[PDB]
Amino acid sequence: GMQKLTILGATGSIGASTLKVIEQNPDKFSVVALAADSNVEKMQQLCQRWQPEYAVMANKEAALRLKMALAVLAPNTQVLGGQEALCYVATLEQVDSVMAAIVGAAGLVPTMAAVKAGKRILLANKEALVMSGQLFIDEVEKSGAQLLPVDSEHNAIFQCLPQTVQGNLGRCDLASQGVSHILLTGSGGPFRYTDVAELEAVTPEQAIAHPNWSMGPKISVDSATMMNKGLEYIEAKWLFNASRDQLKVIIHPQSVIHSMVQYLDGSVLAQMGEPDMATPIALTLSYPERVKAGVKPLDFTQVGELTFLQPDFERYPCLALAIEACYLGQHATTTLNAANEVAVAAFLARQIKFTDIARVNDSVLNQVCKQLDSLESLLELDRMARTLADEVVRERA
Amino acid sequence: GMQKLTILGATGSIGASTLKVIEQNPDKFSVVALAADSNVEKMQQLCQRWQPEYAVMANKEAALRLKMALAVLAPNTQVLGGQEALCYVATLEQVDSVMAAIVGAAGLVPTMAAVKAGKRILLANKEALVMSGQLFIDEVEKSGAQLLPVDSEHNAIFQCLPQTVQGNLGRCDLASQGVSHILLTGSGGPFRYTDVAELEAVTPEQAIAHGPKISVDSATMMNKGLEYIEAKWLFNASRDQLKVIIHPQSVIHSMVQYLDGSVLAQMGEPDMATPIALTLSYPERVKAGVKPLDFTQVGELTFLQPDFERYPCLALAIEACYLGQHATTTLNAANEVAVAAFLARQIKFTDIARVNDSVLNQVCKQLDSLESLLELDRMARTLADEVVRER
Ligand SMILES: [Mn+2]
Ligand SMILES: [Mn+2]
Repeated sequence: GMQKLTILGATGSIGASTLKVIEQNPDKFSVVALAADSNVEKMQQLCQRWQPEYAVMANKEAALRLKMALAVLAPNTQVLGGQEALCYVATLEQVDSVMAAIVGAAGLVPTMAAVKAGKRILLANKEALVMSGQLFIDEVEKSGAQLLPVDSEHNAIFQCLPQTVQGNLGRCDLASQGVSHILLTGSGGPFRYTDVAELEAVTPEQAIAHPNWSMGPKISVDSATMMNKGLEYIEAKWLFNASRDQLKVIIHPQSVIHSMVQYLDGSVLAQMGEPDMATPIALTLSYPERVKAGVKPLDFTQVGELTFLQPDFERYPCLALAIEACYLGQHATTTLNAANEVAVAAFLARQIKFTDIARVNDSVLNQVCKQLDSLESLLELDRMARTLADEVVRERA
Repeated sequence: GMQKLTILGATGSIGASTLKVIEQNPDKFSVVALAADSNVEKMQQLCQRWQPEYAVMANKEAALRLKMALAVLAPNTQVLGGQEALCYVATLEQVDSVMAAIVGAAGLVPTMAAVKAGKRILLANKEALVMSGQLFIDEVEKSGAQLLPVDSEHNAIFQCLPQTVQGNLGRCDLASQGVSHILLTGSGGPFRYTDVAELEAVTPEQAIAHGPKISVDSATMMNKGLEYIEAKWLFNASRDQLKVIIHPQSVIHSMVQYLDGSVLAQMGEPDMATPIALTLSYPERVKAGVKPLDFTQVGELTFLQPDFERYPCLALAIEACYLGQHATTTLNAANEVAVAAFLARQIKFTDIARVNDSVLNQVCKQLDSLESLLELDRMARTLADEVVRER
């Protein structure tokens, strides 16, 4: 029957992709609420097109402007403001699924609320599992909330897993279902074939070069150091309940293959596709069925060659940090992520060298570790971590 | 749940890959019977190692020899002979699954026998579906026999498909489960990069490497065509739902394209124990004595759209596939003769497809049984014989 959605983070690209899939399947999906930050012009335009029952701006001043705009453009849309209103729409009774696409720490409480309300969670916020995986998984289990991952790699893994696993994320017994290991793939970044010696000198211009499809600058830098892959690793561990034996990382420079799973009998399954987030989003909407997504089928005439490389730690120390942190737990993953935000900004600011990103991470990470859990405890931790990082940036400058 | 097996075709490489999986899982599988043609030496060695309750040779003389041998090497084993004995072991009450790996037309009746008995069928005989797909699928439905495909490409496709489809082979509604395309892959054979003009001059020597007849079918991609035909029956696929991609490295074994843009592909080390293992273990998984895939060694993976001027046999097969059983039966019959002919040096490499095409045409210009279809096979071979001496 008809599926009711709330979309947290409707004015970004994840939101646009989600709405594209919805547009392609009018009978199947129905938008009950849309939520965003402070982009009123974009929101009003989306509310005119979609006429949702609710629209929310996190920013209360922005909510007032939208409210006035919509009084005629969308007279049946109730407009609300602030963090509490985000939780409100994420927990409505009639809502079946929630696209959790508000990014950063801002996204935690609203995402958690949907979780506690036992909703399907189309998880597109990194922080929930990077900062607070244990907490999220525990809550999911209490409420019966389904978790459907939107990140391209996690979604691909999910599709390469058998069904019994797919339905027991967070708690899955991989070995008992024949899964030897999960192979998390990534491109290796712009320095994938660059001599390690040369990394000291790298400019943000150089680190930023990417596929025609863009990324934000921070993310582009995390892709250069493979910190991005490390963060995906941490999330993967929680989504798929992966021991130190069960999760690996392979470099695949073309990114046609989006990740893979190695089974006990030697069989490997891999997911591939055109680089459009509507594919993975579509499955998070449709699971266990499939729907049109407005993505073209992959053309093997035009794919080019697919290859694989072995990462090494001299080239990608961040990845080692992340993996190490991953098995130390929430305090370490929280700490690493906080520190890395600062070091990347620092590098972009031309204050530090490219290779200084990992040093900062490492130092901060060490100190905190030498010394129950909540979203707030973790946010505080995040602040401490950022301060330590600031200090350290002063030194390496 | 100890699983009891009968292996039809135990002395070839499918038999050896099956037995390697069984060796790895002594707690779960059990060999009740082994059957083969006329390779006594290899049989007696396998019955010494496995001490099966029964052993069968299709050839009755071969059976007598084995019976003398096993009086010393497997005194407990009961040795039987002939086509009826093959059906007998394929239908035993205690047997859960039958590896159907006797090749050629010889394999039809015993494979059919297991089907009528409602057994799990680990299908490794091409002829059942190439010659008489509809019949098989119909019989499978009546008895509740499970069909599990062994061929590397079919097994990969199976893995790529969703579970509800997996459990409804022969009669699956692909489009209603989100499947747009099944992508049947193959290496393209030794002449994938060879200029078409040069095919006229090709020597059997050049058409051989790594089975002589089969090696030649790989060269012309008639082997792929036959796989295509089987794929159509296994997965209930229209021509549009079923496409062929050339993948020279054969790391990917075949793929499935979904509605939302997603593709699933199965890859692995080249060992038949992986697919066989799944046919044994489905829906669970077991060790197969195959290592995990080494991405250090895979090299580059690439892909090509096949050219039908390079591979006219493939077009014939594809055409033949949609025409029906009479056409598939005809084509396969003709191709045996043409290949033999080519090996004999009587015809050129490119003549293989001409023969096929002629025979096909004459028969086509014109209820079904295994026998009707075998007779057809005979007619087709004679027609093919005429067509040869004339070149
Ligand atoms: Mn990614
Ligand atoms: Mn093949």
